[PDB]
Amino acid sequence: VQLQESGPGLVRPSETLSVTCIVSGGSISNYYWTWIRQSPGKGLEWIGYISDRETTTYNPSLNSRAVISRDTSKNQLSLQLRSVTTADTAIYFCATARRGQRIYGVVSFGEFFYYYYMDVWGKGTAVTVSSASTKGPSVFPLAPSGGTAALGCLVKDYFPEPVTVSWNSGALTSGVHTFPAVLQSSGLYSLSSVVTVPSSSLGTQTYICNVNHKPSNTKVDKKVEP
Amino acid sequence: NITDGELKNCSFNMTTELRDKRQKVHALFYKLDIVPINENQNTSYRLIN
Amino acid sequence: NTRKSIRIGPGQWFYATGDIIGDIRQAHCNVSKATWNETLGKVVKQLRKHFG
Amino acid sequence: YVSPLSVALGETARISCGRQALGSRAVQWYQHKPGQAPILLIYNNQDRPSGIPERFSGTPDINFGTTATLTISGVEVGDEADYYCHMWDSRSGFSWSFGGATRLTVLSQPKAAPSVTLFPPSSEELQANKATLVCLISDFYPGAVTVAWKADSSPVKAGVETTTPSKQSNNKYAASSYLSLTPEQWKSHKSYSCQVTHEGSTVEKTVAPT
Ligand SMILES: *[C@@H]1O[C@H](CO)[C@@H](O[C@@H]2O[C@H](CO)[C@@H](O[C@@H]3O[C@H](CO[C@H]4O[C@H](CO[C@H]5O[C@H](CO)[C@@H](O)[C@H](O)[C@@H]5O)[C@@H](O)[C@H](O[C@H]5O[C@H](CO)[C@@H](O)[C@H](O)[C@@H]5O)[C@@H]4O)[C@@H](O)[C@H](O)[C@@H]3O)[C@H](O)[C@H]2NC(C)=O)[C@H](O)[C@H]1NC(C)=O
Ligand SMILES: *[C@@H]1O[C@H](CO)[C@@H](O)[C@H](O)[C@H]1NC(C)=O
Ligand SMILES: *[C@@H]1O[C@H](CO)[C@@H](O)[C@H](O)[C@H]1NC(C)=O
Ligand SMILES: *[C@@H]1O[C@H](CO)[C@@H](O)[C@H](O)[C@H]1NC(C)=O
Ligand SMILES: *[C@@H]1O[C@H](CO)[C@@H](O)[C@H](O)[C@H]1NC(C)=O
Repeated sequence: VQLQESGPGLVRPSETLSVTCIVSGGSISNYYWTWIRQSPGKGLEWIGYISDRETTTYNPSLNSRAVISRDTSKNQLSLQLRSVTTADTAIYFCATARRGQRIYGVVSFGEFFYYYYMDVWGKGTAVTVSSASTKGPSVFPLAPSGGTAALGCLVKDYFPEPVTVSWNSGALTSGVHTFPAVLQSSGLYSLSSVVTVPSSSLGTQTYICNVNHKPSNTKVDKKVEP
Repeated sequence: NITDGELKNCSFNMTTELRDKRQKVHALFYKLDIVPINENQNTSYRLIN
Repeated sequence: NTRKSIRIGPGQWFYATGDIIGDIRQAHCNVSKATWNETLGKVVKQLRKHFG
Repeated sequence: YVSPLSVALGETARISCGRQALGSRAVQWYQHKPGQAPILLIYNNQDRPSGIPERFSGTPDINFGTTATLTISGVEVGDEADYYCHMWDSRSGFSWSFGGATRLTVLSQPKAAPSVTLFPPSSEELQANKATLVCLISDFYPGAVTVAWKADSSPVKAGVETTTPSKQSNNKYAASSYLSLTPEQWKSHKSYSCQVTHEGSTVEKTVAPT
């Protein structure tokens, strides 16, 4: 089945967090749903899971700060981590949990135990916890010999991560390379995405870089020309 | 670490090869061979006999 | 089970129970229900010879 | 939480679980690539779901005194990732921790030459009273790369922002260098140069105000 997360991106500390997970490929009242996160410099931290009877079970290491609920009217999974600090900056994943029964003896004697394994995952959503407000990048066209030339867009000064860069929707797929962002000393991110374009195609074909800074949110269209 | 046992873990002070020296050792016992000492109740026990 | 020998006196060795290796499983006994029901029936035939 | 594991190109690699089961166990294995979603490799000690190639294997629980071990045989550059061991035994209870991660590193990869591309500050950036030089390095291995900037013939020390090396979709590292300047400092010098150093080799490109 398919899972996809949506999040506000960046919120000020000591308030309320709310993310959502839209399920696709199966029934939501049909499975055990769980949430996993991963902070920079830390491993995967299990948050909790909800049953098919809408009964929840959270990780005690979160100090009861998490609440999971189901919404069959929209087939969406929700997770609220409530009042968090800078240490909760992580990538939250929603996943499907299958419950297996490990039997090592007589069932009547309770000589068995349950285990949960996650087989279907989502791509995750980037969440940052800062005291500043978001900032939109002012991108600039990088104007363009071996038969090909370099063609990119300079996404400069934004906060926070990430930024999805596409070129001509589905037309430009290769070779399109979006380089990772850089954390400036001012607390602003910046990346660059170049495309290998032949020299003969310049002046005849048109190229645009679709910048998606969803956490801001921003959109700057730039028709790059030599 | 089971939530919701027929045997308890009981630690105690025991005499050694020497008289003045006393040791603290751990040993597993069954619940049927041990009754509480206070029934008030704490978690202190003794042997049934 | 494991045997945890702890000396409690000159030559006196008290053998206590150490940590159980593996799973905790209470003891039990299996009796064939087909055989027990059969045998129990053969008993009540002789019990009726003394109780009607 | 990171367990370093040095292996070569496709040798026999044994990933031992950090925790040892106290009784009958049910081990899960996860493959996590930085920036991607976790992938279920092995569930229930040895079973694997469909889509997992016959490379990942687990150790079964036949009551023997055998430690849980992730058996990956013949690693490629696409198996270079982190691995968690989810341990479930009858004695530890409900295990919420995935434990430490075993970060796999694949060596013996053919040496690749970095492809450098340098861009001058855009015209819309100059009118905004800003100026930045973007130096893009990619398609190189290993990740050890030293990037340096030079104005005319003197090395620039301040204003240089460089990213950390990181592999991409082609299993090769890529980096970026940003030298922020002012419109009066960009037009002051006749030329600037981004000089990178990879495996002792020194390549360099050059831009100039025009
Ligand atoms: C007195 O009698 C007691 C009662 O009969 C008896 O207690 C029994 O003891 C045995 C041995 O310890 C236990 O068997 C144990 O079973 C576990 C689990 O493995 C079992 O798996 C399937 C069920 O799971 C299936 O479904 C799930 C989804 O729900 C799937 O994910 C999973 O993959 C399976 O498809 C079960 O059908 C198996 O049985 C088949 O397979 C085996 C192996 O080929 C055959 O030998 C068997 O005849 C049958 O064809 C399998 O049992 C296992 O992991 C352990 O290793 C162990 O084998 C019993 O659970 C337990 N209770 C009962 C009611 O049987 C006492 O042992 C006996 N003696 C004493 C002294 O008390
Ligand atoms: C410890 O054992 C006692 C003995 O019956 C039991 O009543 C109690 O519930 C156990 N502790 C916990 C936390 O369950
Ligand atoms: C052992 O002796 C010490 C010191 O008197 C005491 O604190 C402890 O409670 C004793 N333990 C038992 C099990 O009696
Ligand atoms: C007891 O064990 C023997 C082993 O040979 C087996 O043949 C027999 O069926 C068992 N009986 C029961 C009641 O488990
Ligand atoms: C015992 O045997 C009788 C005779 O076949 C049968 O009717 C009855 O159901 C059996 N009871 C059990 C417990 O097997």
